[PDB]
Amino acid sequence: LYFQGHMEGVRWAFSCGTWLPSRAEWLLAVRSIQPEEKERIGQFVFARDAKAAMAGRLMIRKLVAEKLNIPWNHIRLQRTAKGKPVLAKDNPYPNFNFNISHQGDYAVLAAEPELQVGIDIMKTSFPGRGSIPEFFHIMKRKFTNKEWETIRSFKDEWTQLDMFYRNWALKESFIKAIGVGLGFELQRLEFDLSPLNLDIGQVYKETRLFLDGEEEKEWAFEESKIDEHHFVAVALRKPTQRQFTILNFNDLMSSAVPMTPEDPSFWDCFCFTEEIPIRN
Ligand SMILES: CC(C)(COP(=O)(O)OP(=O)(O)OC[C@H]1O[C@@H](n2cnc3c(N)ncnc32)[C@H](O)[C@@H]1OP(=O)(O)O)[C@@H](O)C(=O)NCCC(=O)NCCS
Ligand SMILES: [Cl-]
Ligand SMILES: [Mg+2]
Repeated sequence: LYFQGHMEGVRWAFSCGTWLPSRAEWLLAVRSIQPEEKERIGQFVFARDAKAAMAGRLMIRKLVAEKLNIPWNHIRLQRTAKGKPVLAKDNPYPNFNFNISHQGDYAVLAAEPELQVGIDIMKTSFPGRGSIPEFFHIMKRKFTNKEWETIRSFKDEWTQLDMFYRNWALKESFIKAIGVGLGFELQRLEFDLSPLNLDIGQVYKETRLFLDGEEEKEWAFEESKIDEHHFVAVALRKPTQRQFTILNFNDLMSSAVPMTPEDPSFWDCFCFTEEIPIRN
């Protein structure tokens, strides 16, 4: 009917872990977000967390600005009672919605014009305390009997770890899609992971979810490895390229404009993990 573009699904990542902005670039970014979000970021103790959260905000603003054609300074983002970022009530889309996650060295965003969307990123890391088996026993309540049988079916304990983190990202993607936050009973959610082995450079779409013991055929999941050690899961509730495009700071700043005045307190106020021994 109209001479107009139609939004497709968006899959974007940003390497916040290797982002090293100058001071002017950091402070410009701080100016380009909402005041209450800026306040929230100014209270993180560590730089890597401030950087991750900043990246998430800028990705969400670039999304709305460029896919909904709303001036950056006119984007009004809100949060549900359970913390979930949402776009304030009226674009022309049936169910425009978006979700981010930030873990290890990356921020990731998924968005969709109609499908309800959730995302999680997890990095495989050896346990901070105790053996792998002790970790699995501490974490027992998060996964069902059948999910544990799959996780523990590999001979290699590290492969079991990968599989643990993959199943975690999958469940958290579902939970984030529906916005319930904390307290969802994880025993209710049973994923049947397929295929068993994932390589870099493909999106995989065969995993299925059973909720309260019945297959939820209206939900689909996309799984990929952004690198050898980071797993991403997108959950979607009812010509497609679904690989994540990795953006840089310049791309985050493409439609950005300052919204608050420059704030020098936001420079030189964070700790860095390089200053301490990583333990736990
Ligand atoms: C926020 C939550 C969903 C996950 O926290 P997390 O893993 O530390 O955070 P992630 O980086 O993956 O995602 C955080 C982002 O989600 C968004 N978010 C916040 N609340 C949300 C909610 N209730 N629903 C969906 N997204 C939400 C925010 O944009 C947040 O980024 P920000 O803090 O920079 O604003 C938290 O509610 C939670 O841990 N509950 C689920 C626990 C769970 O069941 N885990 C799976 C175990 S197998
Ligand atoms: Cl913001
Ligand atoms: Mg998470």
